[PDB]
Amino acid sequence: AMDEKKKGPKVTVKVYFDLRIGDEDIGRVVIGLFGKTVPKTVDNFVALATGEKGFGYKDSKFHRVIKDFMIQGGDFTRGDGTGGKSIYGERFPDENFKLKHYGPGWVSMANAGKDTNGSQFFITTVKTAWLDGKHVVFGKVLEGMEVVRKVETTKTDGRDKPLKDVTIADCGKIEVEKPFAIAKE
Ligand SMILES: [Zn+2]
Ligand SMILES: [Zn+2]
Repeated sequence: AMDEKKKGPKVTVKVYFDLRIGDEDIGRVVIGLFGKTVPKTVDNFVALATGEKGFGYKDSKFHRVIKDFMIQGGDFTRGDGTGGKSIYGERFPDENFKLKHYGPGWVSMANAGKDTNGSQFFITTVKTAWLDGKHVVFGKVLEGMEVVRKVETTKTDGRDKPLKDVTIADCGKIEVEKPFAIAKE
């Protein structure tokens, strides 16, 4: 079917992450971001990817990895889930819950309760519908899901911490000339 009525959100800008496990380069993940749907949340993520406020994601780690669930990163101040901050302050409100965690590869803000978005985020590796309405969804992996899967399956300890650090060796913004809708899947 042509699915005119099933068009999802528009990708308005992209972010890339070049990842490492230990000292091994493992490839690039490209995330499409929904700047019409959640502009404030997208703008934060993009600025943290460029580093333009003087802090951000470069060389931070994915400190929590749960196979068949998600990979979590963005704590560039403490690397352990205790830190991070947004470009608006330590915390900012949940912008909206228009988007759901539709399937593998959706990108959503980590939080410690209502209105506690900072810099931490997660990339789902399955549909995580139980987070719908609680975590703000703002992007989807468009390229390099296989690289996400490498992280997903890295050995972890009993605290779900990778045994070897998984780091964002490089990151930045990629402009999108014409925004484009993707499927909610
Ligand atoms: Zn080595
Ligand atoms: Zn939660």
